[PDB]
Amino acid sequence: KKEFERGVSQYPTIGDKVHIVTEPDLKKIYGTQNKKYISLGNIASVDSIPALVNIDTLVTRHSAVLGSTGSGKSTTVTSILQRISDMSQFPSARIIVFD
Amino acid sequence: GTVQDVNGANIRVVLDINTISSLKFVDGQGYRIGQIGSFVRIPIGYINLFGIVSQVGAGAVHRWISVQLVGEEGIKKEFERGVSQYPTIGDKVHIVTEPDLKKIYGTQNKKYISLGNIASVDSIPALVNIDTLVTRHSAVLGSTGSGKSTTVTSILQRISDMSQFPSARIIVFDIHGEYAAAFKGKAKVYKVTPSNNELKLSIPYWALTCDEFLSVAFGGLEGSGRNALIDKIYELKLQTLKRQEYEGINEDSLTVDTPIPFSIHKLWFDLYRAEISTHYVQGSHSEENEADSLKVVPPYLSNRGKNIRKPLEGLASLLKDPRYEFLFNADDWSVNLDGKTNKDLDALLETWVGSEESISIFDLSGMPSSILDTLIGILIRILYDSLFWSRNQPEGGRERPLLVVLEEAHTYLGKDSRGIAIDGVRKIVKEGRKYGIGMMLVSQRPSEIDSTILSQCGTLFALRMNNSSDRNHVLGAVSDSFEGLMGMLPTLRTGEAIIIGESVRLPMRTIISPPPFGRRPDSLDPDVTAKWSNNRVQGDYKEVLTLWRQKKVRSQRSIGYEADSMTLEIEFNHGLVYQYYDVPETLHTELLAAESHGKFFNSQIKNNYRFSR
Amino acid sequence: VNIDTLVTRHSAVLGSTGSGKSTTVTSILQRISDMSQFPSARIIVFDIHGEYAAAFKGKAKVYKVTPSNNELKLSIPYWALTCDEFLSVAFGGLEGSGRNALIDKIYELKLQTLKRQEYEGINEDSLTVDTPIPFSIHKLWFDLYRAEISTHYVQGSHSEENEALLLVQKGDSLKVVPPIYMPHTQAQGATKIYLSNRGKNIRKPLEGLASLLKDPRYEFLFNADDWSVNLDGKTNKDLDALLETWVGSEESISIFDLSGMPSSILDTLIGILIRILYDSLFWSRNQPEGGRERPLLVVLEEAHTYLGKDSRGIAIDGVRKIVKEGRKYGIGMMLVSQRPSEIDSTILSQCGTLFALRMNNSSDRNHVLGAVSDSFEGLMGMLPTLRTGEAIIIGESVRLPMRTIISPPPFGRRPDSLDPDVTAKWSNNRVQGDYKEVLTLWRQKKVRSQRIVENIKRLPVSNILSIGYEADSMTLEIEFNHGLVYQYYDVPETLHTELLAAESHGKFFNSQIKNNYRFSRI
Amino acid sequence: SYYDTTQQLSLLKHVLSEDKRPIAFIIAAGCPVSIRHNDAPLIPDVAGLTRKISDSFPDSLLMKIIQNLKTTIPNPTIEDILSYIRLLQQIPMSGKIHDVENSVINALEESICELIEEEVNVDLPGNATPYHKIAAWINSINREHQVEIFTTNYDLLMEQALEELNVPYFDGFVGSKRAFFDIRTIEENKLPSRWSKLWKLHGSINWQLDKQTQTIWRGTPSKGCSLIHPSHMPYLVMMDQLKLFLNQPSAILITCGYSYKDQHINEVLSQGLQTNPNALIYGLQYDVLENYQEAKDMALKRSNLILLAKDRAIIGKKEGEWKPFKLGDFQHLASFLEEISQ
Repeated sequence: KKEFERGVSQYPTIGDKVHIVTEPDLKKIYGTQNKKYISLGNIASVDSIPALVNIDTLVTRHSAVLGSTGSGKSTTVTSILQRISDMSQFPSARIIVFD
Repeated sequence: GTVQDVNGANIRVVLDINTISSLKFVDGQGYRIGQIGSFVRIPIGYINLFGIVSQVGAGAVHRWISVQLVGEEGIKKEFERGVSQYPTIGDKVHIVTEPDLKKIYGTQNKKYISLGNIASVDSIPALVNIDTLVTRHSAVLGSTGSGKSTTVTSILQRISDMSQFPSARIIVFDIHGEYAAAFKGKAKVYKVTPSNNELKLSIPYWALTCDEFLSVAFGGLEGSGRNALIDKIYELKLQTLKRQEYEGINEDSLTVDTPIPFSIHKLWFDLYRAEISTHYVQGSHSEENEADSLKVVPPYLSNRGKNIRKPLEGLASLLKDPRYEFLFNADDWSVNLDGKTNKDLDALLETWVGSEESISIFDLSGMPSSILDTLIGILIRILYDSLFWSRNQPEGGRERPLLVVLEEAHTYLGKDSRGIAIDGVRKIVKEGRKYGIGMMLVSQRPSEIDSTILSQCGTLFALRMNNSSDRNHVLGAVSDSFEGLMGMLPTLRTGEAIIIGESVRLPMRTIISPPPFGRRPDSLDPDVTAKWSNNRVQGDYKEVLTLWRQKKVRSQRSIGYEADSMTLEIEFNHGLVYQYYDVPETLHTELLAAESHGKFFNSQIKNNYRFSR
Repeated sequence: VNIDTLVTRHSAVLGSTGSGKSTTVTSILQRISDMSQFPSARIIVFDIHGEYAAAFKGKAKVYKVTPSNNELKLSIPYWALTCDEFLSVAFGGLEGSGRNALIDKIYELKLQTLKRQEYEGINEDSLTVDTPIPFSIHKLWFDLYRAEISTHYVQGSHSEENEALLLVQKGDSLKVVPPIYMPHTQAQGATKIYLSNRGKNIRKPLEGLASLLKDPRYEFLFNADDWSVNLDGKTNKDLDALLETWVGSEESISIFDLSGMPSSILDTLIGILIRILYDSLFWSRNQPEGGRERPLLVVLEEAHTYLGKDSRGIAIDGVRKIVKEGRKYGIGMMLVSQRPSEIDSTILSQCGTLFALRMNNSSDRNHVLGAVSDSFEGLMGMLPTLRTGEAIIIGESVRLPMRTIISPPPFGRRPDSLDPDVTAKWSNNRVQGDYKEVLTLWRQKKVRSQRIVENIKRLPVSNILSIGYEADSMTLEIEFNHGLVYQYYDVPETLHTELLAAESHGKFFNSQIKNNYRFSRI
Repeated sequence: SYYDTTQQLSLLKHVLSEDKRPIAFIIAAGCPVSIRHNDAPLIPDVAGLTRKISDSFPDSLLMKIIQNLKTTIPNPTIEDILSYIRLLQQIPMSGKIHDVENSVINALEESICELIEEEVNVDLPGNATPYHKIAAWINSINREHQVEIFTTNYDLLMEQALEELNVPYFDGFVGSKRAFFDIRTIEENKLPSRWSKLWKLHGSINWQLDKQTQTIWRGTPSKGCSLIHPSHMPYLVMMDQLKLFLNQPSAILITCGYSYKDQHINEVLSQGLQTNPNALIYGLQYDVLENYQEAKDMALKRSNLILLAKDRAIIGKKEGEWKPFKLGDFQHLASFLEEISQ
């Protein structure tokens, strides 16, 4: 009942039971209490769950946006920049774009 | 679970217990039915034939498992590799319980050091002989998300106990400078521009070989310029020998690789005066016909002009670059105009590998990426030559061995890397087996490292590796493959590790015991949300412009204070220093009387006055 | 186990690092070369890590790089090489006209040497560069380096008699010191001096060769003790003495300890040794000293580093030639490796006998299974679970593939490399060091200090095998096992006088003298 | 040294979550006293009943009997005094030692049995009782082997709670008016999977003796004709079935409120544990661990039982203590069972 962490502890054995994941469990997996993470969208399956992405590591580690020209990468980049530079939550944003 | 097959090196079982399968407990301890990481035991008369489980389910044919034989016991002696007789039908295969595992994981040698706790039960130790860990080689491979810094630092700190390792010597070639907080007072810190408690790393360039000088300073001269440089170097070495007598050095056996200082600022001054000034009288190029050395400023045309004007200009620019201060402007090795320094290279060696501490942290974080490979090669070669040429004395690498750790080595030890560092690493791997010099590789992309160099490492530290290319590349370099341990790689929790090699009697997928609180490696990265959450205050870019023009990081401007200077100062953890300006002294006086040391600071002094970190 | 097929049809020993293959090889070699049963044995071992010298204390000659007490010094004269191998060793394989110039110089020097010193059956007509005739290398370097830098006094003609030397540095041939010449300047007022007009483009290779000559790491190549060449082309000894010392000594086993050699030329030197041995035992196949009347066996260690699939070295050609042609001229082979997947399949398939020890991974087992000609399903499935020291003999030298336990070697003959011990050195208390002394040694490029006592007479007796001391120098000399000799400096007479009168030889040494006085291993 | 509660709890949940291993229950007086309708407990234990009998009953003549019992035995309880009275009534001229008529002792025994029968009979409170919760847990899992329940009490709370949730149970007797005891059906042991059986070791209040052929039967609760006798052949019918079930391979038995004071039951449990290496019994000791030395002796002698208390625990014949176990009480055990059920 602590959280969801990567890395297994003990592998299963033959005859075990496998179960389908229900939307509350998906919320338990994709939901986190850390305040650094910000919402960028929703999961493909259900729109209720928000897509929480770290912002500090995204800016500082590195980033990249790769996709075809017909996939609307420009709109995605515009949305990402608008969400990152929101004045209410980040009034000191500093972004340079070489269009 | 009774064995009903013998197939060379993989037996198959047919369990008869109807549905036990519920943590079958023996003598108050709950053992499980054959799991992935469990151990097997097939009794045949008097000797105990043990095993390790690899695969469970229909992959063995359900009631069939894929057991893998590893070893067996003699006449109650110990855990021995090499079985006497593979079991046949009729005997029930039992399991290795906790005391049996302790006996299997028990060692009689005191050189063995307990590195942690088994994942199965948190009591059994991982007895690891540290002679094998230092003497042969090491390698750390895994994903960055598995917590490599924590495990590496824990291993290094446990290896460096003053009571257990009084003759330790550890050098970590960390590139990010993330280990300062890891061992704050247990290790020296060597940077380019230290602040409070770190020594400043300094490299004498004249102590390196001629080829390294050509590569780093001359920029790779090979034609007439290189030969002119050779002539100048030989003449300068002879002049240094004549001007000042050096023990064991004369004009008879002055070699090119002689580590005796020679004037380089004066060399640049000569190479500039021979191609800049104009001869007063034509026909002759006398030195009296002019129509500083430490200073880089240089004063018919001279007929002795060279064709290495571009390398000379590059050298002059490097001489003024602040990043080359640790390269050409060493404090005690500052070469005078006549080639005279306050100290010698023996002082450098004593400061590096002779300190009172056991672990020394050398950080190349501020180094330019232009010649970093050459710098790494120079450092490794200097250490190897210093501890090999003096290896007959008890101060060499043999009588007090050394362990150098190189991180992110997949960029310098690639398949097609042709630098000087890789040559030194190969020389170490091929010679230091007698010279007692250890090496440990740290990386997060094992698929790029050369196969043969990784294959020469004794013991590996396997963390979680999700991508299958890394798993294939690692399996290509391990010769004891157990599917129980080979397949558990991508599901390792953040902190666990798989240790395989000569440092462990049996392949242990144990838990890297966390270092004590307060010693957790972490680089001081900025906080994105904290920095971007504060409201917008007015700025002063004039100071930024002044600093940029001056190329200076020092501005012109515990609760200390100075009422004359009106600069209230509050200090944070980890040695951070702040200088809040335009603060009336009454505010800081009230703050000192506020609570104890906080609150008031964030309440009013945090975001009302210009600060300076 | 048959022994004629074991030698004539070659063999191979494969296993894991933990399987103790060294003990098995040592036991096999000791059993085959028994004095009582085989008085005329002949074995050559290409030891790489030097872990076989310890096993054979006084039963075999050892040719190391740096002798200490009783081992000899390995030395391969450079004039015994061929032109191509000499080029690949010294210059690194020049391809331009410099190769032609060097070949011409070698031919000229060899012709001059033949003129000066009479040689049997060799004249100006039957002389080739391949012919092993001694010649000076320092003279060649001096000539070629002076013919590229020194400037002629008079322009137009650049003969040697027009040496424009500023006077000072005459230069020496035996030494690496080059002569100095006045700079070229044809301007008015002063004399017109012109540089040499015949200088080739071999300045950098000649500088490299000079560096190699000055390097102490190549003493075995360029400074052979009894085969050093004077400027006139004369040597103290000949190649017959070298051949007799190699494959004609009274000892049955000769071991080459190649641990101290440079790592960049080990393959080339192994190829050189293989070629020399094969030619020597091939061209004299009728005499009683030849291979036919006394078959020879070659043991190669760590064969996976040189017999790879795409190896471009020279040793692979020699190994292939031996494997293909030794059945007729009587030259065996025995490959030892801990990584069978790296050895060339076309080479591993031609080995008559396989000694399969325990193998851990699957690649090696698969390669061994693919490279075998007599397989029993019962035994071959037992490979990953073989006891230490136990082997599965398979091949043409046995009637049936049988699983044996190799007889252990006698006591005091267990192979063990003298690797420095981590625990002892790391656990000792740190002491002060001499930074100035180590810096001076590094600058000098020498391994012997100045304060080493010369000829201390020792006396018989962790263990201590001998003890020596001097009252004039007050330096103690204690001799341990394995040939180790130490020299502690500045010791009072009281300490060693009490030690000599102690109950035993040790303990008190570790109690008081072990870690208080500066020492120097010799 | 220290035993972690979490691992033991997880193992207990795992074994309870499997329907392959048959389960048994031991309900002593400690469970019934844990439920209180008023501020005081609804039914006091044997000590409380003995105190009430002593305070309710010259009185010196009666107290001489307790003095005689205390002469060779410790502080007697209701069972000890009942056994002494029965033994005295076995011999006709046995009251001459106390010199109290020839039927006063029998009248006192009748008064005692009337008092205990009137006191023990009480209706269960609302559905918050742990008994109803256990009965609900019974139907939670469709076990292929029925769970057995053994009770050392006298009341009728168990069957009331079980029938309140419509779960079948069987106590050996068959019938609606006379409930004639059957031995053939018990010996055959051929019952449906959904049929569970509840076995009364010490008897119940509805049990009555018809005299004549000394045949026991149950029905409407009457006065006087009761078989409350703990030990005083139905008792062998209890014991042989219990022993036979203990020897079944891979069998689990849980107990609560049992203080190990019953020597014969302890001896039977030890014999079954020694006989069957695959047997397993979990002892949930109450109060402190030091209160039951016989429990320590059994744990040392028999390694197939685990005893846990609120402060100390012994697992696998190894003394120890927790590393900071509410499951000792019946309420927490029932809560554990129900949260497993959900």
